[PDB]
Amino acid sequence: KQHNVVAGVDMGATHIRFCLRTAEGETLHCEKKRTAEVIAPGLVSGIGEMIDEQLRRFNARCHGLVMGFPALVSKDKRTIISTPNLPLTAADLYDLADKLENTLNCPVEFSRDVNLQLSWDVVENRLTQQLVLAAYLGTGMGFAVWMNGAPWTGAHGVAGEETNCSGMALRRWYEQQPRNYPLRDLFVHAENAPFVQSLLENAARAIATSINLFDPDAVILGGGVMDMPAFPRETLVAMTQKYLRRPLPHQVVRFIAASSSDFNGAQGAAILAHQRFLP
Amino acid sequence: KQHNVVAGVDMGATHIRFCLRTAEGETLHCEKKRTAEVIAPGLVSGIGEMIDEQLRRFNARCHGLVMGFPALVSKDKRTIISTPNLPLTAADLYDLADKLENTLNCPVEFSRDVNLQLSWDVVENRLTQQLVLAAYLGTGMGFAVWMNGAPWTGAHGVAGEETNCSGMALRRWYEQQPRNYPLRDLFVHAENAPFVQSLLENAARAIATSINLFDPDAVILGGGVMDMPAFPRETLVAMTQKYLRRPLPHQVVRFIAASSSDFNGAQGAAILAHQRFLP
Repeated sequence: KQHNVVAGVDMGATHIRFCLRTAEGETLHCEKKRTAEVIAPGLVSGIGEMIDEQLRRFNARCHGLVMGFPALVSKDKRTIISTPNLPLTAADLYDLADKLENTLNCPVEFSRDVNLQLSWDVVENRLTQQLVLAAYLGTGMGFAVWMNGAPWTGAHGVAGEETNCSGMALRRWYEQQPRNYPLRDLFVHAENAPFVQSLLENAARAIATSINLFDPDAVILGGGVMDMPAFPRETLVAMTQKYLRRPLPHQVVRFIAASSSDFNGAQGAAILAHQRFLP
Repeated sequence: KQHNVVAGVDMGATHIRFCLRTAEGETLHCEKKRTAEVIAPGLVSGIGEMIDEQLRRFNARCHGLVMGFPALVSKDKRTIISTPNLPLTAADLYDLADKLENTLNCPVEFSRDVNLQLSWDVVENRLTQQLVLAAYLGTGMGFAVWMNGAPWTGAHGVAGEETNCSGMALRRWYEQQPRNYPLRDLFVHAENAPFVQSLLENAARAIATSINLFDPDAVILGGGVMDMPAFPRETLVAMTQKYLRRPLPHQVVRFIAASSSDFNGAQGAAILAHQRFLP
């Protein structure tokens, strides 16, 4: 049984997620591999063989690849323009889009990881025709924009770019002295720490600033910091609402909690590949 | 000699500027009237007769009106959604777009005043095909966006919306105690006042925040505060550049000084009317 597919790959420091989506919009396959294993034969050979084994298995023809990176990506989506925190060399990233195209025999585009999460969340929340802003609080504060039916990256591809309002800032505060609880449980025991409340207020000001400037239909809040036990999502939303201009955008902007699931990112990439390289 | 024209009107507290632009892109007429005089017969009758006298004079047919207000304007450009600081009643603004259309026999759109200045500056700087951000420092901090060949207003028309970083903040500081110099000469004598330097740093942070989020090709800096004698434009640009993410957008965003001339706003409105209602 033949299949026409697109490939979605989300590239992490420890794992790589990979999804195959049919022309019909069906998820044909999803897998998670360890990054170290995939790149052992060289990055291009590794990805090429990871994808091609599944194409051969499902008798699939691949019409394109969207690959996610925790890094800045050029306007034309072909060049990684910041050093990603991945176990890859400078040489590996060099001319990667062309090398992947030659090996995979289909177009290849790159995307910043937060656009993949944004795409999953926009499609899942029925927001594809709206102006949507996403704030992803992880190791740093990640912001993304959905506009005109696609992720929006500005003039040079770097739209949506805080030292002390991030996962790194929380880690550095935690590390100041010995704690009776693990870092992952910080919000269970330290939600009311003066420094933690200042971080939440800051994040709130930043989110509210972005909302006042874009005037979106909706705002998706998420990131790895929001997945931590006892993270006060309701307090952050209420803090942000204090700074929204009234009557509009205060009375009309809708707040959505981001989906946090293993394959969302890879699936997001597959959805973007489908839009760009099909129907 | 027949003429096909569009009307551009910029509405101020003291004066109203009015421009007629031909289908051929020629400025046929410009005039400045006192707002009080124009509205003496009622606002609709006043504007209708101000425009119609010139149409009769030039034997002109009007294909549309873009009218500027120091106020928020709805997404569909037909409703003024904040109270403007003009000598008009609530009743005068009510259903104004329809009343003007019936009287003038052409389509009528409204625009926030800063979009008119933005349009003049974008066309004059050959930036119509770029992503352009404008920061207009007047009584308040006004921001505007040019994207996809036109002013961009967000989902609800209020994109681009600081208590102590504005013309009002400078006025209130000036008024704290008697001064040996007039308010208009504040930057000649008080550029280095600790409060004035804090205002400039704040404006810089705000401008830099907007640039980091939109990642524009260019930024137009202006407003009535920048027209004041000795305003340190170079210091503000240098302060803003400290906060721009490097290499991009720091090494590629271009800074432009806004044009400050009597009819720029009315002309901006005429340019928008031409785009919307001609060729």
